[PDB]
Amino acid sequence: GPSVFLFPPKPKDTLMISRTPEVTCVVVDVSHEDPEVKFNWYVDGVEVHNAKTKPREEQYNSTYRVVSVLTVLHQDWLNGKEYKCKVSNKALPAPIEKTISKAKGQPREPQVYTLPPSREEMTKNQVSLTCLVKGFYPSDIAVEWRSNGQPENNYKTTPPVLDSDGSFFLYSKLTVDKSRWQQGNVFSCSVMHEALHNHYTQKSLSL
Amino acid sequence: PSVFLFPPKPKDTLMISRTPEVTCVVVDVSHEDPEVKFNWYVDGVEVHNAKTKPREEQYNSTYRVVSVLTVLHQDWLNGKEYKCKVSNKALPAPIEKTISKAKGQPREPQVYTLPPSREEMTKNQVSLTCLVKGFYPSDIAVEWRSNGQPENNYKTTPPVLDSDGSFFLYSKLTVDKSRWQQGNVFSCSVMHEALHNHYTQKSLSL
Amino acid sequence: QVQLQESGGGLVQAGGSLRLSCAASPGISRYKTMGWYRQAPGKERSFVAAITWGGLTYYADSVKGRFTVSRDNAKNTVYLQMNSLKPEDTAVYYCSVDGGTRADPYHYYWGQGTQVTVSS
Amino acid sequence: QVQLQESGGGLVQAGGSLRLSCAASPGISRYKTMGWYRQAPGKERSFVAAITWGGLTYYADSVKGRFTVSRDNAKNTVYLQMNSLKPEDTAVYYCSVDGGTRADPYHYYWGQGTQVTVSS
Ligand SMILES: *[C@@H]1O[C@H](CO)[C@@H](O[C@@H]2O[C@H](CO)[C@@H](O[C@@H]3O[C@H](CO[C@H]4O[C@H](CO)[C@@H](O)[C@H](O)[C@@H]4O[C@@H]4O[C@H](CO)[C@@H](O)[C@H](O)[C@H]4NC(C)=O)[C@@H](O)[C@H](O[C@H]4O[C@H](CO)[C@@H](O)[C@H](O)[C@@H]4O[C@@H]4O[C@H](CO)[C@@H](O)[C@H](O)[C@H]4NC(C)=O)[C@@H]3O)[C@H](O)[C@H]2NC(C)=O)[C@H](O)[C@H]1NC(C)=O
Ligand SMILES: *[C@@H]1O[C@H](CO)[C@@H](O[C@@H]2O[C@H](CO)[C@@H](O[C@@H]3O[C@H](CO[C@H]4O[C@H](CO)[C@@H](O)[C@H](O)[C@@H]4O[C@@H]4O[C@H](CO)[C@@H](O)[C@H](O)[C@H]4NC(C)=O)[C@@H](O)[C@H](O[C@H]4O[C@H](CO)[C@@H](O)[C@H](O)[C@@H]4O[C@@H]4O[C@H](CO)[C@@H](O)[C@H](O)[C@H]4NC(C)=O)[C@@H]3O)[C@H](O)[C@H]2NC(C)=O)[C@H](O)[C@H]1NC(C)=O
Repeated sequence: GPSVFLFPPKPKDTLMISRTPEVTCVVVDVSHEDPEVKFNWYVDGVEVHNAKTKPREEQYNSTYRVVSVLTVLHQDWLNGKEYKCKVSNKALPAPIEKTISKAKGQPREPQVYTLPPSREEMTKNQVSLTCLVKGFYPSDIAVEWRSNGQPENNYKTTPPVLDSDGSFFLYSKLTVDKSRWQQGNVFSCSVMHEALHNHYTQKSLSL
Repeated sequence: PSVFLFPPKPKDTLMISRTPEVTCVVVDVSHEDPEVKFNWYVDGVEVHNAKTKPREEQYNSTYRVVSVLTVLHQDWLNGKEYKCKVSNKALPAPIEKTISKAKGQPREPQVYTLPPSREEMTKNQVSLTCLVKGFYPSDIAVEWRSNGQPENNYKTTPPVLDSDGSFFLYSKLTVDKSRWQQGNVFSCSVMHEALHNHYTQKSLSL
Repeated sequence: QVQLQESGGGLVQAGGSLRLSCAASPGISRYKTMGWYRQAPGKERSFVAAITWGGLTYYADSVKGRFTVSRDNAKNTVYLQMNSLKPEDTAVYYCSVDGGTRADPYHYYWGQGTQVTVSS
Repeated sequence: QVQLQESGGGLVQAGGSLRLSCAASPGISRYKTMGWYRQAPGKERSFVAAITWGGLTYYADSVKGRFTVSRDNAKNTVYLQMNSLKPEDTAVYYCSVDGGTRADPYHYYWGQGTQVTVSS
């Protein structure tokens, strides 16, 4: 039987006013004898109609996959607003309804610390610049690296992990060429999360 | 029915004092066909040493059966490659799953310890950081040690894929700032197959 | 269509007993978990009990030891036996056909609800 | 009580052509995707082509441009047209009924296999 999955917006989309948060309803395992499927949407049990359904898209396994995208008037998701996707199909006895909302509970602010490379690491041609982001909730976050204001490309970030206190932390490692680090270049870790003032913060880091 | 094959735990394959297991989980076994049968292959030679637990009903009223096979520890380290075959009368042909250690030149970890940033001591608890980077394959184990007794209150990120094809992770130890200030020596200990004696420690104190 | 028609509600004083039962339309409950949920005014609907097709039972801590869920698989009806009823147990009780996990369930169908109120 | 019977293999010299065909039992292929796989002596089975019931085709890069998979849904038969054959194309060729993902397929039925040899 056909199955339904409901996906949240991306953290960045809800944090920037310059970006469109979307909620996505995916129907897989749609069969060939009855291609047609509903989409009906509810933000808090009141029916909306702003949703965009794409045409059904055949798959390797010879089942269909249908996607419906609802764009959220950004402040709603960010407010704990609750979103419901409901799908029925001639191959379904009764419709399937799935619900999604922002993680429920008290937002806790992240804490941003930058760490110089270890004194050993300078025997290497590239040193690691570290940003520790800890104490935050919910897990949704965005972290980027910047130098002189302009972006920085050569960084990687861990997935959010659960600390024993019930909150999350991650680390961000930016790899720079040791010369760039030693010449007194100032590097900057930038983190976005809803519990921050202005939804935003930096911490700087230099020799 | 769906089938999932899980590797042994890194620790267990790294220390001789521990036994590595390979685990085959079958979910969505229905009540019309409670029967599930398992075939195991160590590099295409069928084995029969495996332990099947009796099936155990789940909250959703499907069954879940798990079969556990034990590895001649060096075998997982020697890249022996494992195949689970699941037969069930609701499936026309079996489901077969395979798993092994990542192949390619093993690269040694590089272990750096980092003091907490000072903006952090406004807290009663400060974080001590261990960067393990440059390692390959991803199977690894990290612990925190002080005075020989372990440290319980640490967390470690999953290994992340770096651009050069090697892995890194971080390990965070939380101690009471009083502990950090008294000159207590804290120890980051990592095990990984490219290390000498499969082992190295890296210590750090104010 | 599928129905889940419940019965046996009413009023009892504290420490009494009552047997809720909930009949399923044919087929719909077969091989699936049947659960009980109850809702007090000013609170959410909340979990009470559930029994798998194979007879495994799960209880909310609030009610362990005092309620007993059971099932007649052949007639498509599930039962909740309430003992040591305390004033906190006042609510509408809805029966369900359930999937997913115990910590994170999925609710296929709901019955239309019975009131059970225990006066002090 | 044969399912998936392939036919039309044989021997061909380099640059020649051959049309493999595979007839399915009634029912087993309907609404399901059919694939071709080949196994050379000294190597394991590997993917060649597949066509979904709605007519979407997939190829390994080894044979893209050179092989053409096609399907007569009403006859329950799938065809593989091999053109400009080169000596690697020698192998046992199997047709399948497939599910799952391209990267991780699941094989409902297998044909019994036909040998295809491409001379110098
Ligand atoms: C009825 O109720 C059942 C139980 O209540 C429920 O069973 C659940 O079924 C789902 C699948 O439907 C299954 O999900 C899989 O879980 C994999 C990880 O399971 C781990 O970790 C989870 C927590 O994340 C635990 O819940 C599990 O118990 C299991 O724990 C591990 O157990 C072993 C054995 O003891 C230990 O050694 C481990 O240490 C321990 N670790 C942890 C962390 O718990 C998950 O990885 C699977 O994902 C893969 O498939 C997905 C698609 O379904 C992909 O999105 C995803 O990327 C993965 O793809 C895989 O990637 C691998 C690496 O690249 C490849 O090698 C694989 O080939 C590839 N698989 C593919 C492509 O298919 C997967 O989501 C649950 O684990 C299972 N729960 C339990 C308890 O068994 C039934 O679904 C319910 N059914 C119904 C109808 O209601
Ligand atoms: C035919 O071929 C089809 C196409 O390949 C195939 O469709 C696939 O079907 C499987 C299961 O039937 C489905 O698996 C689910 O995947 C969930 C995550 O999907 C993401 O990410 C994967 C990669 O991991 C991608 O492959 C998916 O496309 C999807 O991508 C996302 O898409 C959205 C919208 O486009 C994007 O915005 C996202 O960014 C993007 N993410 C990416 C790319 O990473 C996975 O989470 C599901 O697991 C959950 O349910 C399981 C039970 O079914 C549990 O075991 C498991 O623990 C998870 O539980 C959920 O946990 C939540 C908490 O976080 C709870 O809130 C939920 O209630 C709980 N759900 C439960 C319990 O049901 C699940 O594994 C594939 O995604 C899907 N692929 C595609 C491309 O559609 C068909 O299966 C094939 N059919 C046949 C017959 O062969």
